[PDB]
Amino acid sequence: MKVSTKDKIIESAVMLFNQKGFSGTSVREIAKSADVNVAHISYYFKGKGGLMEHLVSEFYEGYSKTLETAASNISTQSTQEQLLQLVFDILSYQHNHRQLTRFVYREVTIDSTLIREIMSTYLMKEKYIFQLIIEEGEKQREYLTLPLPHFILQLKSLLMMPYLQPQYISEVLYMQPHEPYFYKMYFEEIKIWIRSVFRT
Amino acid sequence: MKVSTKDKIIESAVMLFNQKGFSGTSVREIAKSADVNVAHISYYFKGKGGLMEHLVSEFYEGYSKTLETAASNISTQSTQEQLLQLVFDILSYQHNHRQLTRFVYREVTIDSTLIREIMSTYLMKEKYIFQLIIEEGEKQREYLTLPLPHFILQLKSLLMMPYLQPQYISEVLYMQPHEPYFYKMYFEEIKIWIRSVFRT
Repeated sequence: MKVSTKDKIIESAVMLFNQKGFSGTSVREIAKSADVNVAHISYYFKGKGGLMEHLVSEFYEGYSKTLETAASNISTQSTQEQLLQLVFDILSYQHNHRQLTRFVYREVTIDSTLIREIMSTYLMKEKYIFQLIIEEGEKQREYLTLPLPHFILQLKSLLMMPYLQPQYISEVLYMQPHEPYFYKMYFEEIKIWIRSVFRT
Repeated sequence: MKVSTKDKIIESAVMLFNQKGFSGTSVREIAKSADVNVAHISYYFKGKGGLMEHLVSEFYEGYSKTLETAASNISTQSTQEQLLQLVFDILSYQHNHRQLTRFVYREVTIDSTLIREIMSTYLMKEKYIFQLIIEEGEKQREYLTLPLPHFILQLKSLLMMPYLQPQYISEVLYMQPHEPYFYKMYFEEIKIWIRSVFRT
């Protein structure tokens, strides 16, 4: 029904952290845009850094939920249709949090013990799930034509492009540079790519 | 010999725009770090936005110089060793301006008529040079196994990774996440990639 004061603060911090930078916005502007007293921010978050760490911690835990539920489907089906489901889920998760996603990938500062540690956690988990998926892929004659870290780097870099230089994506779907990003359309393009690096 | 006052200002703006954001730093902090009066900044650059546009205009014109001198070698040799030279030049240019490069690719704001127009220029030039290189590539039985916008998107996204999530690059060279970025090492990895999307 009604949005909690803590949620109002978060919603507002995402929107301004994404517009100006982290160092660009202040607790005061965040409060005024959330129509709450400044005291609420310090009470729930300690301050700007702590508000950032909450936003970054939230993003990566939502991201690794998609990873974990791909681990919980290693049975269901073939490992390439497995992988396509996980790519689809990330493209969708990225878009559903697009303001948060853009900020997390671009924010110029970041680095903050806690954040260096949130990131390390997600990367070890991401690495591990992709071996599992690729391992049971070899309990069937579906094999990567790439080492695993090579595959992950090209995947991760393609997944980030919508939030950095989307125009190149517009160009491959339209030979035009300024069409809006539709992630379901992009998925088709990544799928073709994924298919081209499996051999039977 | 001695660094010009205008250069002192630029050097300082690059270093702080890269540390905090654009909206994070002020003309006052830029002046103090350059040991020049604030008046010099307004005189040469109008202000923070105008200083940014100078830094972004400089980055892309240095980038398209590497593109233009690859156009001026369509004669010299084979189009894949052509392409490898251009990739090498960009990796090197990116690193030689690494503080500038990181800021240009990550800065959360940007967009400013002028900048929307600097970007459009470079992208049309980049697109055009890559057709030339790939066209004379077909006056010899060296062909892309990818459409041209697909090739450019994957190349451009691999070229940007050192300034966004370098750890994935460390992992492919070392199976370790925190080694320093050596662009000459990365070039070898992109070269293998480039080779895998040409057919004879």
